[PDB]
Amino acid sequence: EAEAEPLDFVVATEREFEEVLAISGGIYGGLDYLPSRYHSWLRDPDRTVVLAKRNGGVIALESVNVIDAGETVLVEGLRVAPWERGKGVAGLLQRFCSQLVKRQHPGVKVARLTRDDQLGPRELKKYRLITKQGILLVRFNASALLAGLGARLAALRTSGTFSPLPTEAVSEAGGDVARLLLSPSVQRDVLPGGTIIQDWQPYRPSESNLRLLAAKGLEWRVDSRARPRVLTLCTRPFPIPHGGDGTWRYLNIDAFGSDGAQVQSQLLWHLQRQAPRLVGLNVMCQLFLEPQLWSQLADFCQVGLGLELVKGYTEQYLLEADIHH
Ligand SMILES: N[C@@H](Cc1c[nH]c[nH+]1)C(=O)O
Ligand SMILES: [Cl-]
Repeated sequence: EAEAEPLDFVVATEREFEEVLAISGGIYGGLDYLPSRYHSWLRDPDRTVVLAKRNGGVIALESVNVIDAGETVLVEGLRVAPWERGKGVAGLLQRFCSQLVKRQHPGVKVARLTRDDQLGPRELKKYRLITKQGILLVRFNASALLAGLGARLAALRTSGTFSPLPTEAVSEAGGDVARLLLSPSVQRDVLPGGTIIQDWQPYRPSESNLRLLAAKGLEWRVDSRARPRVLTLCTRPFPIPHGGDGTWRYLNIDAFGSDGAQVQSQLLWHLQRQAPRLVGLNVMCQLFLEPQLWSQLADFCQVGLGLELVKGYTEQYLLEADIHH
């Protein structure tokens, strides 16, 4: 039997927040950002959050955000209510949103997205792979980490097993971020596929996008400002639904470059910076890094820092498709 009422595509408002939550159960195994981010999305000037409704009720959501100085649309948050899946809803929503973008933003040349599910024949046919990072997901209690870290490092030092390497400060206000990310050799030799990936969101390394990043409260670290080889980027932690008790936060660290020892030392630096703010809370900490460094960093986290690995190796794919007419 056909559905009694047709699909309607509308721009999201704060009124649908509770309805959007109701369709989002179980997404990303509890690491879903949208509960914490929905209200900020509605304020973003280049973003349109589209809801698919049937008979007045929300059944799907997609966000399109124009970035890269008008040349790219980033697709985020695609979701269909569990009870509406497998019927083509996501496909219809994607088509409405692509038509909307082409209508309102003729300058947009490509669509981009990130994902971590295995790529099948279909994906490789429709999308170009710009780059990929390995994904390392660990969990810890922030207070327990802080209470034990001193003794942990001290034993690692006296054992001759690990000592933190020197790292260098990166100030956005001071202009360090721009000097690094606008350097063509950093873009070629450090950034994955020449791209900034920040909490799953890809940006071409441009002054326009640096203004967007500057507003997010990010923390950066580098091995050497004069001779950059490893650059790391920590996104401010935010609440996630995991566990259902409100105590969990998601801490995203993107690591760019090939020197595993510096990824280790910079990871430690970010943990020492961020964990004091997370006292009393539980942390899903997800590190994105060059794939050939994953095993080194997984051992460092589990053996070195006593952190608990949440899942095995997976990959973050940055995918791109041309816009067509
Ligand atoms: N395309 C996904 C990327 C992602 C974030 N977290 C997990 N996956 C989204 O925007 O929701
Ligand atoms: Cl994967």
